[PDB]
Amino acid sequence: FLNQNCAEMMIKKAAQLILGSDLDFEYTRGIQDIQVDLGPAFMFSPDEEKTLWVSGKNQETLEKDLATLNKSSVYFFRTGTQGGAGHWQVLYYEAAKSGWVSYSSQSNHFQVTDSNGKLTASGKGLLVPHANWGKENGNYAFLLVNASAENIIHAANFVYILRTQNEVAAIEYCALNHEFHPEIKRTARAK
Amino acid sequence: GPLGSMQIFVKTLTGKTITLEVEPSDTIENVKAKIQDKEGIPPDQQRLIFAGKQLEDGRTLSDYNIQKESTLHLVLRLRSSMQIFVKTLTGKTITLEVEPSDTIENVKAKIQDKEGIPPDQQRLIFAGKQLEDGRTLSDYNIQKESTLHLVLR
Ligand SMILES: [Mg+2]
Ligand SMILES: [Mg+2]
Repeated sequence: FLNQNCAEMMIKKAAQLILGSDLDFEYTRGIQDIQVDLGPAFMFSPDEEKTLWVSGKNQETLEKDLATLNKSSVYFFRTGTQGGAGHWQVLYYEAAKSGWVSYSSQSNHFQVTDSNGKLTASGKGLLVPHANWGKENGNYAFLLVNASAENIIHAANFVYILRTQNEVAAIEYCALNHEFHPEIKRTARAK
Repeated sequence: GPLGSMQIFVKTLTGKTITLEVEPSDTIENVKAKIQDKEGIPPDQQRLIFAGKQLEDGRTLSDYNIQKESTLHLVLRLRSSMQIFVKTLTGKTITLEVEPSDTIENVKAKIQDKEGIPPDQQRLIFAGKQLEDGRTLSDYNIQKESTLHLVLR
């Protein structure tokens, strides 16, 4: 029952950190238990909330991009190549560990940086030293999407409708709606 | 023809806006065909979204009231991706972004990107078995967060 719930777990994490809200996606038997690419959920986002980094060839230029980030902000963060396989994860600063964390699922997450803003062994994993970075097809890049209230809601609705219906219906739902789908139960929590 | 052309804007998932020369007479498939030349994507993988809805290939821009300087959204048909991990005998873990349909060759290519090790020198092992270059990840039931092992040759 929900093997491929990475999208829900990431979205719940962002909602906890930003909205002070736990989300429960109330599904029935017969859903699409598949990996969900969140990309289309962010098509309506303002341009200032989507940014492409091209710094992952070298440790120091990535550390620098990371050190620019505001430590109270949360991002949906896509790694991979422009034409190809992309992976979404949540990027947040966990004050308890004093570093940026990448959270893809309950079973796949790592600390990106140490207390002094330098990459950990796992953070060095993000680097792709022997291929080119940029905006052209086949280049490596990072895409940062602000996990604003609006982007969290779009991601939540997109996943919910994708799983219960299909991708086309989810795109159309996200175009018409800006509030959490009624079947996504929220419960307030402290932040 | 003598009416000239007009400019519309195709916005993408990265934030970029791409510009096309079109006429109101044009179909949606024509527009995808133009997008093919300008950024390198076949029509079949692309969806054009405007005023909420996905646009059908046989209708015209004018039918959709797609006017001078309007903005379409280009969104790609969704591919399955996952992360996998490659352990080396040094104990380092390499994290790859892959698809289930990726060949073992494609995977060694992604390993090269990270490590600079040419595919020729790589042997990959999953569940105690050597992986063959022409098979796919799904052939070996390699799934999300699976851990492979890299040995040099
Ligand atoms: Mg309202
Ligand atoms: Mg390469």
